[PDB]
Amino acid sequence: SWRRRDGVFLYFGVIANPKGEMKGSAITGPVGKECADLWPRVASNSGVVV
Amino acid sequence: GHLGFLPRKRAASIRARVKAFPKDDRSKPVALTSFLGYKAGMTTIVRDLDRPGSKFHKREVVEAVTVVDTPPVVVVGVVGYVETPRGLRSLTTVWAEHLSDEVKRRFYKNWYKSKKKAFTKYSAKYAQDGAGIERELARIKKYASVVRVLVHTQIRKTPLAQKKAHLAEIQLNGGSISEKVDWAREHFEKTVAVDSVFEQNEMIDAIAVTKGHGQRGYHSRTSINHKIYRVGKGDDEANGATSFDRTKKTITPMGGFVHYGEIKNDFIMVKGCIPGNRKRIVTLRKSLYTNTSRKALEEVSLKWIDTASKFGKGRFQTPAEKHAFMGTLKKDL
Amino acid sequence: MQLSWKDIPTVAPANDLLDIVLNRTQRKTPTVIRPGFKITRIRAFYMRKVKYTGEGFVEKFEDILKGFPNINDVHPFHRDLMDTLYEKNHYKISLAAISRAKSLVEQVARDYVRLLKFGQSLFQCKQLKRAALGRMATIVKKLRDPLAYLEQVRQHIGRLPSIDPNTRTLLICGYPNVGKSSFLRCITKSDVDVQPYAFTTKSLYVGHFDYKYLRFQAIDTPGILMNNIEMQSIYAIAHLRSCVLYFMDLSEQCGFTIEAQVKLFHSIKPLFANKSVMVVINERAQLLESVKEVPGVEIMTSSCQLEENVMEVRNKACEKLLASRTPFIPESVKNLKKYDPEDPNRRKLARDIEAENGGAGVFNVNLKDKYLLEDDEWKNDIMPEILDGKNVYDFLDPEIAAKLQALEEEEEKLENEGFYN
Amino acid sequence: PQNDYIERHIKQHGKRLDHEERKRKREARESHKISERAQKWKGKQFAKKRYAEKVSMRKKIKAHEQSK
RNA sequence: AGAACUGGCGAUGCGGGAUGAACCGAACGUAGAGUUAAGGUGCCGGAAUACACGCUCAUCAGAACAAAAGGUGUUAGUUCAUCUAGACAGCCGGACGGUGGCCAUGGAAGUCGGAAUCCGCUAAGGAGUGUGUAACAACUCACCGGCCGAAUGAACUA
RNA sequence: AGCGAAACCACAGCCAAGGGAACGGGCUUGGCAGAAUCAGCGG
RNA sequence: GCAGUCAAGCGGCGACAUUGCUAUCAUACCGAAGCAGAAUUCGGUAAGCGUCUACUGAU
RNA sequence: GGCAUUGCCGCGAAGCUACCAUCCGCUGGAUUAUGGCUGAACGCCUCUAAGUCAGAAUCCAUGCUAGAACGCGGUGAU
Repeated sequence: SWRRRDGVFLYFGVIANPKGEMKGSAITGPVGKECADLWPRVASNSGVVV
Repeated sequence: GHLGFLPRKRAASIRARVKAFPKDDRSKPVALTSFLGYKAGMTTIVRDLDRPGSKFHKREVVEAVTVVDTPPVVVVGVVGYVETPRGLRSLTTVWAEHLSDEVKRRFYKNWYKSKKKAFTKYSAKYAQDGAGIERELARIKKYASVVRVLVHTQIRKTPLAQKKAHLAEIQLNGGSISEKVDWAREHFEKTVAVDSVFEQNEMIDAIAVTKGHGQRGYHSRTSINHKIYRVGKGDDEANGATSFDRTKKTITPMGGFVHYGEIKNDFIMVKGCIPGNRKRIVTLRKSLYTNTSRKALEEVSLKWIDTASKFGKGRFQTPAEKHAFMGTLKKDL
Repeated sequence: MQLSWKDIPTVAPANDLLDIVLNRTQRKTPTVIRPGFKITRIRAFYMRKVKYTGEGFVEKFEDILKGFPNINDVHPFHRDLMDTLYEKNHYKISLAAISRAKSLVEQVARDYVRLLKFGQSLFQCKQLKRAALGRMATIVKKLRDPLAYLEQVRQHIGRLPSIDPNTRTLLICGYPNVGKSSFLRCITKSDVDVQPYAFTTKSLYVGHFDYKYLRFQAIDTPGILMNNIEMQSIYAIAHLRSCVLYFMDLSEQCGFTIEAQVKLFHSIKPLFANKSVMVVINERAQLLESVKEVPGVEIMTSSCQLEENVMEVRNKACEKLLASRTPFIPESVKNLKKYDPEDPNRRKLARDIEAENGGAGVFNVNLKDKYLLEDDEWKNDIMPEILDGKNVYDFLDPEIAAKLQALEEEEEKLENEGFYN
Repeated sequence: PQNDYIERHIKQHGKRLDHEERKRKREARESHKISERAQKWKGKQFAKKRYAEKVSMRKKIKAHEQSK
């Protein structure tokens, strides 16, 4: 797991173009803050945040 | 790795010697350059990040915080130093004629077998009408340009199973060294509050002997930016009650500290860990400089301190919370 | 590469390139050896030195060759344009000579390495290395003229305003100093003048402009009166997918009279008619009307100061090229005047206030008075948010005293009832 | 971008307010710089270059002296 | 590698080259008195920090090889010219006419290219040594006039 | 706790330079540093 | 290497140029490039960090 | 559950312990190359020969480590 600034731990290969857009329109899965926030483009293409 | 801490040889004394000190202050009055205490342990702190431009601005942040026991320091003497081509030299020293037993015991290793007939000829001479004693002060004032004040810890207030104290020479930076010596004499046998030496958000640094991994460790170490979070007082109840949560409690973990007595005196919270370990004396200094940056300029926003027991796991923070949630038991009504 | 070139590596003169390679091989390679060392070690030392020198020379030659574009295979329009800026045959010959020199250097290096693999004396290896280096320098030294020509071509081509032929482009043609010089400047940003000398525009200036939310650009012909400049201009007007326009003057500019201008204009008859020609003019009526024999053209008198005429002509050219429930709003928001940055009395944004006081992002965020709270007397909060192991947020409600009153008496009810028996 | 961009800038704004003076001073320092470098493997190259320049200048002067 | 000749070591002390087989003096009984050689004279080291000429500041001077060159580094000389008809430099001024000397170019009037450089006149001048011109123009480089007051300008040699 | 060898030993060790086949360890020029005394890098 | 206009000295040779194939990779105070800007290479500087003797713990 | 020189299922603080967890990790000068001033030498000129400003991640200062086990100083005891 990894430490979060909120004060609690959290735990549960794909590549994209230079803009971070994935080859899909209905991406789903454990899209944590490491991707939902780091990759805003992917976050819009991904439904299940965290 | 680093060859600056090699050879891996144990230090000479447990107490960490302070080498450097600030230079001088042309206008401000006499002030203490450093403070000393004992490491009570470590806990956790949570606050809100007011640091500007932070990715986690106004978001909760958790970091380990060390608790240092800092009983009111007491002054028992003053040492005068004169500049020489060989460096600073202590030409003269003086006492206050009322050395506490904690200090007199430090001058012995068999206090039980010792006759305890120390500080008698000088104390009796010091008991005279000043004339003889004032000569040393006048000589120091005439020539000395840097003055150090001898201080020791009030071990009696701490829960440590030790009666002997330790003597530490603390320098001053106020100008007009005559004012320095006058202030030192006026404070003989008197104590100095913790708040009067350091304040909240100060970017102080501390030096102490690290834990011996056994010859690894046990050496003197230093690290700057040991920011003090919040200074607490044993007499001021609700020290553990932060500004935000303000829960009526104390920083002492439930069931006391791990292999250490309960904290019931003045204490200071410092960001991050600190060298040494519990039951070890530590020293605090202002880093000899000013760390001009927005990290220092920010203010403390403490919200909660981890005060759960360290024996096994922990489900409660204070006894008042345990009885309500757990209710009665066999050993109760 | 595309039709624009600005990344070509600098062409190092033979002497400069030779010196650079010599420095590289001398510094990077080892330089200390003695006869008492292992013979195999000395053989490896010499072989490594020779191979490194040869590889450096070959890599430099390849990098120089690759940077230059292939004139023949770039584009017929650009090929013809470069055929007038530079001698195309000489360009190809120089490229072939450089390639042959690189191949010869590679062959020499390989042959020397093969021979050096079976050396019998240290001095023999030293002599072989000296001969190889001398041959490489001599071969490189002879490229002074082709290398200088390549450097000049690279310098000249590193700033040309080349554009794709397919892009909508406007071509302006006419005699030198006709007055069309100001045409390009008015239509597009350029630094040209109508100074009273013939060739005020020596190069083929290009400038972009927009109309009807569609990108456009114009090209000014340096001058047409064979002439090198005239041939270069023709070899770009003919091949470019643009509209060709002609300009004229009565007696002051361009020197030549109306009759001479008309005669020159009629000389471009074989190829100009296919690009929707238009004419702007800065017994004489008959000569001007002679342009009507073209399948289609428009002629209008104007002047260098007639900016509106220039704009109308540009719009006409662009048109010819192209041819070929009710909402709900908080009226209060829109009532306030729109932001006016130039107004000192405007509603200064937080950016300006922070820059004046907080500077850059180094400032800290604050919410004082931001909340829409009724009373300002208590615009400061220290929320408990935790009490007795319970969240205060689960108890903060308006006047909960009413609910607490109904529970107050339950203590007395339990006490007198006697649940403890 | 343009065929004479830097040329246009130079012709429109000239050079620095003291470019001519700076260039003249730098050229004046060349004599001192050459002598200083001659006394400070690079030495072999410097000596060879200086000797080649001297030989070329002397040959050019002598060949053209035949005109008088 | 083969090999003709003469000296030391071979079997050779001792003084000196701080350090040593290839060096210099000197070959030998134990001793007292004085003078030398190599080698030395600021100290370790026993002997003058002696006398006179100048040389050199090395960013590691000085106490068998790359040695052909560079220095607007320095200390002294040979040769060729100018030179009180006014040395060099420093300044002011002249620096011209046919001329835009012949050829194409959009243009080239001396300085983007090809080749002659005609020639009047003056104290003095190239159809031009460069900066510079789109094409002119202006400054100017060698060449000359005025102020200045004497020895100077160039190449080599130790 | 008590008994109790052997290998080896001209003598043996603080280093840098010179020392010719270079062996420097006992010659010269300089710099080091403690009677006594556990324990070893993977030398 | 072959022949040569090649020529300071100089007992018939001769360094000098030209005519035929066959101690940094980044970390830069600094300057150049036809460097509009980023980027770029070049001469620049630094090896700083990048890419039986001895004690490592001791009396 | 009387035994596994040391038991299995479910747990376990502490010793140990790592982003496998946490905090921290310097402020002033002299200079190399280089850009200038004054100023000659060589009546000119020039960055240098007299001095000087800016300027190296270089060097020294700041700080940290150990402290000559025969470097030193001050003090309570006879």
